Amino acid sequence: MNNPAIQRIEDHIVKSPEDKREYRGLELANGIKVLLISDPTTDKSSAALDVHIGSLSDPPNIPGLSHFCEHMLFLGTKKYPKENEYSQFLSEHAGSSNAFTSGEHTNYYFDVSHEHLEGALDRFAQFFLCPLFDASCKDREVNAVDSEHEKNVMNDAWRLFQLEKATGNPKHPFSKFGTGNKYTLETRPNQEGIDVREELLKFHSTYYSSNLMAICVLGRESLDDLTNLVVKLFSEVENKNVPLPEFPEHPFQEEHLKQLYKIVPIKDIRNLYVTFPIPDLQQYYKSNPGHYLGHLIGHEGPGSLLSELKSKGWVNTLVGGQKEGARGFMFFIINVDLTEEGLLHVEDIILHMFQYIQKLRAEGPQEWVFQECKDLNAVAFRFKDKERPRGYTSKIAGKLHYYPLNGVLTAEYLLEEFRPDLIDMVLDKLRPENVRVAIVSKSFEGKTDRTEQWYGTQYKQEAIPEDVIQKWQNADLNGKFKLPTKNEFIPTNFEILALEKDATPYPALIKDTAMSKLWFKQDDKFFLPKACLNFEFFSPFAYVDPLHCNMAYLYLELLKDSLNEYAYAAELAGLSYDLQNTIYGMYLSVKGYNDKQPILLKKITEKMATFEIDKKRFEIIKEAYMRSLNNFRAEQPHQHAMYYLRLLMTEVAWTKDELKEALDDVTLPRLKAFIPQLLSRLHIEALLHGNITKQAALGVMQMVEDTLIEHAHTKPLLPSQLVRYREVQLPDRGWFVYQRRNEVHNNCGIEIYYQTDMQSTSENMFLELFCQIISEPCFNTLRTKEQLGYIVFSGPRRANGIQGLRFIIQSEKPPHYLESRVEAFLITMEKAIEDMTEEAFQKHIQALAIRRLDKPKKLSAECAKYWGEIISQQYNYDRDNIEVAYLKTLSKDDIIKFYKEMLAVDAPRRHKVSVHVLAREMLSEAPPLPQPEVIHNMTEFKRGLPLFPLVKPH
Amino acid sequence: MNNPAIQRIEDHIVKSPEDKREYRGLELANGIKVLLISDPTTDKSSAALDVHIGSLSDPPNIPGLSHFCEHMLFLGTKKYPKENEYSQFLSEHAGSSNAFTSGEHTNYYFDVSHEHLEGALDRFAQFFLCPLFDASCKDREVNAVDSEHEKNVMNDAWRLFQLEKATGNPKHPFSKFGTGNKYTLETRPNQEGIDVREELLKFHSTYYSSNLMAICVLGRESLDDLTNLVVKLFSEVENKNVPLPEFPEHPFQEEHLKQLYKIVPIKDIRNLYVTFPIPDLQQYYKSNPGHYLGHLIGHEGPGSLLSELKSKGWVNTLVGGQKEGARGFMFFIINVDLTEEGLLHVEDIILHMFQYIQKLRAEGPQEWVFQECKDLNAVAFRFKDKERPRGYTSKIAGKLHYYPLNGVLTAEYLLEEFRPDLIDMVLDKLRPENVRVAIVSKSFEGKTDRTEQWYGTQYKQEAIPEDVIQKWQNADLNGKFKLPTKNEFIPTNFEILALEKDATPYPALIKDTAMSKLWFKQDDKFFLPKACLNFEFFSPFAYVDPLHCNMAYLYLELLKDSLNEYAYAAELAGLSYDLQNTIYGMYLSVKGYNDKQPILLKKITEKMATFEIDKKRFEIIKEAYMRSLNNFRAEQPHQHAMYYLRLLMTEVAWTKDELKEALDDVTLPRLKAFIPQLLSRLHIEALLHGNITKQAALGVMQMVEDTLIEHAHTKPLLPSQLVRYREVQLPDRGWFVYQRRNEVHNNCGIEIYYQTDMQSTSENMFLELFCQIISEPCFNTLRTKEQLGYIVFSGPRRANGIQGLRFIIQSEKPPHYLESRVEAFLITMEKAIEDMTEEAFQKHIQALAIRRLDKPKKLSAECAKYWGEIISQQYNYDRDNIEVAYLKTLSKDDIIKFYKEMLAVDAPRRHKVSVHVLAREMLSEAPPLPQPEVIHNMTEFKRGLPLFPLVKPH
Ligand SMILES: [Zn+2]
Ligand SMILES: [Zn+2]
Repeated sequence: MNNPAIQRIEDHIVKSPEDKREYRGLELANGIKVLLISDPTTDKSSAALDVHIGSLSDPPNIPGLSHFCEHMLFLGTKKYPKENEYSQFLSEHAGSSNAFTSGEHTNYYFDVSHEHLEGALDRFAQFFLCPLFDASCKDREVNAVDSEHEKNVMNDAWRLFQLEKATGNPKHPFSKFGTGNKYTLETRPNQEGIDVREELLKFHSTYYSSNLMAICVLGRESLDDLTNLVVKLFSEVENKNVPLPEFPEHPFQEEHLKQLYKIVPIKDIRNLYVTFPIPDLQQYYKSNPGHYLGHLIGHEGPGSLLSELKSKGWVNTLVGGQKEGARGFMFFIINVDLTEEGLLHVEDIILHMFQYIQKLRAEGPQEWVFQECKDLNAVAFRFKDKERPRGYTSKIAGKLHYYPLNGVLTAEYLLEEFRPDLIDMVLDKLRPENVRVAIVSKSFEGKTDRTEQWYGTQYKQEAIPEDVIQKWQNADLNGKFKLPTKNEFIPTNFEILALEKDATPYPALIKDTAMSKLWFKQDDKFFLPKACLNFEFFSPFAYVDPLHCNMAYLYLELLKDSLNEYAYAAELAGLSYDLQNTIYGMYLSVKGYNDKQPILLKKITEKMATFEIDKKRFEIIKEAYMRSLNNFRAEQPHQHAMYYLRLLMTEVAWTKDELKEALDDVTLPRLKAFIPQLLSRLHIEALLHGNITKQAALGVMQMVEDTLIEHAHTKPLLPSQLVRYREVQLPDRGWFVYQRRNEVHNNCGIEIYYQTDMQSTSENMFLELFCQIISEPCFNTLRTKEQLGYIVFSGPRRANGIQGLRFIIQSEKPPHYLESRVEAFLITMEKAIEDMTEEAFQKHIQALAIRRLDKPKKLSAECAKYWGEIISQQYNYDRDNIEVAYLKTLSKDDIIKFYKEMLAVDAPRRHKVSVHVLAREMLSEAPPLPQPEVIHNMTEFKRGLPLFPLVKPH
Repeated sequence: MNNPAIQRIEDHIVKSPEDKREYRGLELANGIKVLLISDPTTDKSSAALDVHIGSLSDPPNIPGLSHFCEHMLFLGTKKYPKENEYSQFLSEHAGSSNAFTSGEHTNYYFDVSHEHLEGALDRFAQFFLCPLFDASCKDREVNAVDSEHEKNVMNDAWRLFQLEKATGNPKHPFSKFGTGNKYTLETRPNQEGIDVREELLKFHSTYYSSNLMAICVLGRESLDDLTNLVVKLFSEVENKNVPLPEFPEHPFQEEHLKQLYKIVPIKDIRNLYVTFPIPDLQQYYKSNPGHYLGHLIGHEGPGSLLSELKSKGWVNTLVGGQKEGARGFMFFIINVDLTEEGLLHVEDIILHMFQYIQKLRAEGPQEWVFQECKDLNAVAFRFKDKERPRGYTSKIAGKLHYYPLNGVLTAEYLLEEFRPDLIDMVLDKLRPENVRVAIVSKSFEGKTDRTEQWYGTQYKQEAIPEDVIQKWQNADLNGKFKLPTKNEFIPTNFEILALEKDATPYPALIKDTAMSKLWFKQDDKFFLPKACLNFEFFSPFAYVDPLHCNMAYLYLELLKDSLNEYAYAAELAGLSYDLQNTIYGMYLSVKGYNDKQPILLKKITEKMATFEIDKKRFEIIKEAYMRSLNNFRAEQPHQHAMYYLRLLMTEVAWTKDELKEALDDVTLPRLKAFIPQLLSRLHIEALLHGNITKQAALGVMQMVEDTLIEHAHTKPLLPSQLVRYREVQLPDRGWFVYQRRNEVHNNCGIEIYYQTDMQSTSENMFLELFCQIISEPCFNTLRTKEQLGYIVFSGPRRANGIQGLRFIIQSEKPPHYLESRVEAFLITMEKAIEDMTEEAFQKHIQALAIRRLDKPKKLSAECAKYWGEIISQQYNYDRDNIEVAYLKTLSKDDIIKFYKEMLAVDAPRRHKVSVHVLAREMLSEAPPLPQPEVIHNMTEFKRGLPLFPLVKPH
């Protein structure tokens, strides 16, 4: 009795009783699986389509095809032949899109204003119906892909990824190179007279079949309205009845096992990777055997494998569990980072792993463990935070390929039967004879003889000697390991407290003392049993010089290192914390189920106040911290650019260079002395937000205060005697340039900042609307058309109460060239703005309005919004509505005069600074530009300029 | 064979062989005594005339007449009838004048450009020849005198001064009131039909006789040229042959002795004053009996009376010795300040004094002591710093009344015969039966029954009970007192080191390390055996908050308290030091004979590095420091004004209020911990200047460095990681006002500041030339004519590399009235500047030029000049010549446009701040003024304004 285009309708989708969204699953006649989500409150609608095809289906001779195909779909269809019709449509309607390609999936997703779902969905639909694959774009777009590959080339994590593939069965599609590059997608095909367009076409035509598609749509419309919409657009996707690709034979056969790999890293990291090929456990998902094992082997704290490796001083962290491979095969991994001692005892570390493993084989599957994970996952599912539409649809679209419509939401959370046999079955794979081992360290440099061809990774490959293997097999039973004890952080009280009669819409100051200032709001819209607790501890000793900065950091690092064990239970139990040093002191934040927060917070605080440093932990953390600093040189050029601009523009800021040099002066006794000093006088400013009453909030603050007082004899620090850092004020018509060399990458990174003014309602919206207007043309001009690089970013930069327009680019091309093109782009944006209809202009205002008014869907997000106002000392909780009202009054002329005053090459109030990070080895008309003054010493540079006021609060 | 106008010529004046000035003494026929000083290098010439008449010669019914007469002489003579002819002449020729009246002297003095000595001396001469005593001025000027008295009314030191007089013989002229006021000089005389003008005339005519005059003149001209000059102008002063006043009978007879006075102070001070009437010892000056006694009784450190009173915790400081009375009588005094314990043990303190005294009577005069003082004074005289002309002439003119022409310079330094009998004679006066005692404390408030009539001082007068007196008489011998041991700081090496081949004209950076930066110059022009050693120790812990500021202060106070004893010998031996906390850390400076500097510096440094705090000293210093803070409220309104403007204009600055509140949190353990922290990391910047070689300079720096390293394990602090404080940048056309109440005085104090710009050669000279131009009209308009108060000051204000025009006034009238008159004055200065000849304008430029180019005459002064450049981090050692060259290029138009740009009521770049300090109880056309924004919170005020850059160094 259905619409003839619908094979089946699932009207009972299992969801959480907490979830007010309405859900209907469909199975279209053409095979498409569909989850429709009706949310009448949502400000943004969203859709995602997942093609169950990916890079593993690339033709042998055109590796990267499935990825290039992804890129191309954005760039024109027969119905919508404009190359950025899609992206320009989304931009002008508060929307955004993205997509990715893995081995078996290509997932495309967008969100958009709820009033324009049909229009966006319609343009989106055409990708799977009538792409153009325009030869004009094909040549240009290949660059973005190549640039995207070059982005990753020097990234350790992408290097390892690809190298594990090149070390398997060469025959197996697992071995193929996914990303592609100019060579694979252009050069090699041309040498050999192969038309990659005929190929994109043939690919799209053989694999882009309705029977391998899954869709998820979230809108305001009724499930019924949505159903007709989806059928209307998608029911006519051709079903090619292509068989779902399958990979039964494991890419790692015997001649690939019992192998050792010595790898040269880009960063100076010490890492041990231990891998076991396992069968695909996807089918056994309602008992989840690999995670049961992942949970135990990767467990942290008391008795765990990690505690031990930590105590011996070999390893700092550990990750264990199941790793996805592809339909037919998976991996089970144990990865750890190595201390200097660790690197010399790899063979024993591996022995200790097998001992832990042995204990499990002897002990057997534990009913209670599985039952505890089960109980946790269930609470997690029921009280799961409301998701952002874009991430939610994209995720669901992916999940539809693996689970019944009615189980698509609960799958991967809700376990059912315990299956001891399945656990045992996997456990049997975990053996020396089945192991691959990879050591990553610069202590291998110069002494490898192999180059992976896509990344150029340097490595040695050798067989683990039998005497070793056998030692591992003969791994006995270490009485030092032992099973996790019961989780006592498991929440039990989920009662949502009645809203108090006094409850406020925004956080209210309910305590204003010398020692503590306390902002509190009781949750009035999400109603989950969660709280967010944030504390900023202010002390001048935290940032007085590079040495105290180094000392505050190491103090927290060591505190966290000391708490891990105990806190790991809480983390499993959905109760998490973060602790970090700031330029004002320390930042402590607790989030999760409110129930047992007092227990963790009390322990955290008592801990800081009574901290006794272990000498060995100290020396290890400090070594790591040292490497961490040096390691910054291996970071992306664009991240260097953003880093130095930050340091440049703030009154006081210690560089990684200053910190490294002052680090040697840090010693255990000096640090020991430092702690009490740091703790002796403090001011605290807090936001306690969620399922809590005023009464409870104050009780929490008091525990924290009184704890510090009794254990570190803390006394108040008057807020008025706390210095706050100002932003550097650039001169009218000034242009400064700061130049550094990136010693790792062959791309340069540039950040161009045009300082405007102190933040205020008017200035903010001039800036943000101008940004909104150029946001997508920036992408379309500098990346799509000019193809200057994969990383091309424009937008608002805010700090220390000041703001301005920033551009960020990572490019093969040099900084002075980027500059000109950016300036060439600005001229263009001006004219485009003059020649803009009042209608296109109103769209943009409406676009930015929806983006700003789009409310947080969860507590932690709303909490972070509030925390931003507190941290900045602006306390502007109604900022969104006030700022959007002003925004709607702006006209084209407002924006023109703004640009001419602050942004034009010849603007009287142009305040430009550029940060050029040079690659290791270093069209529309661009204007003539002044000669920049070049900064050689950041300190001198700041001394010779004025500083801004601090923003007034509300 | 002399000029007939000269009775005698002394051509052998005893001077120091070091002194290149030429000296001739004359005795004019008319009785005038004269010292002529030829100095061909001097940039400024100078004269002083001392009339051996003062307030003790005031007529009974017009007290203050001799003082009013002084004032009036400045205001017109028959030859030069213009009321400010004199002062305007000096101003326009780089000169200045002042005068004072004591009991027996009226001393008038001026300096002026060396090229205009005759013209100035000529106008000056007329004061003693043909004053006008103009009725128009007489009425106006009385105000200045009254205002001058009101300035002093609330000053404890002037209150006590006058009260000791009102407590003597009422018959004796000593009892008269010196300053005068509107009442004595106008009101009472009018009630009783007495013409004070007939009186000024009669006074001048009976007492202003050549036979009571002494003159001293210092010029470039030859002694012969000077002789003719002096005779020309002064030989015709009428000799009235008036007998020199004499006061043989002591103003304190028996019925005035054995008295006790309980006095109520304005400040909260605890002071004990012990006084003995002695005979006049003026005649015994070449053995100096009262100073021999003054030296011993006032001695500090080992064995001394003070050490003991200190150890018992009663007294913090002590002053003892002879005090001038007037021809015929003197006093011998012992004054101490009291701790809280001290105030309850006054009677025992006094007993301990008499015990020390007893020891002296038993021990008898000590030949070696007198001989040691003798040797010291002789070195002091020989190596005396070259004096500034104005202070030198004024002093000499006074000295001529007491000593042979040929002994006028050496007198009071060079002793001759030891006279044991004279010592004994004075010592006999020092007895309980001859003592007056005065306790000054707020613990007397409300319970006195006497009012001194001139100051209104509140006090009780009672007779020391005989049982007490007798106890003092029965004072035995305390074995705890003991005679000063030999002074080992007595210098012995006076060799002046040859100037090195490399010697530089300005200090040169001869060391530039992480830990120490060292500026050094070898003296190339004074050639005395002296050095100046200045160290600024930089540490952030010194000013991080009010508590650390309080802690750095108390640390130094206690260090100095602990060193006194040991260092007092060095001080006697012309080797002095200063130690004080600064906003950047600590400041240490040593000056004097270079010989034994290393000994003192070594001891000072070792001391800081190894300081062990005594608990009792701590509690006492801290009490004092507490009182010190509160006591600030009793300071002059104009000093409050200058104080709050300073705090207002600097980025960071703790108020006396913040410091008092944070003081309670200071404790011995907290302070003990603070010291090592403070000393652990340091940067040092030093100027070592004088009779020292490069080699020696570096050796001194190294001792200081290595001392700290070995005793407080100091490590370097990178100069680049040291934050420096910026000045607040006021907005264009802004006007802020900060208002406070002075709770003691009945005058208000105002400081008006017009911020101009960052310092630079051009800006500096615009400012200083404008100041030079208005300097004297300011005085003549606001004080002389408008009579707004005694304190009326205009000039340049410099700080944190910024500058501006400041006006300071203390007035009966309210702040808003002062403001208008000041603004009324500015309009006037503008027109006056437009209507100014190029000739009057060039004079002003030439005036300011001479003032700026006038070189230091001694080492410590040149050293302070250099230190200013270092402390400010401008290092502009040639500043004077460079700035004067620019100054000579300026024109009237330059100054006009400057005024219109920065200073006019409607100037676009007017940056005005005012500080109004309200009295306890609160014509040319003034412009309309804006409504000021009023500052209620200095902190908020600074946060909302930008900050200036720091000046670039050279
Ligand atoms: Zn891509
Ligand atoms: Zn006077």
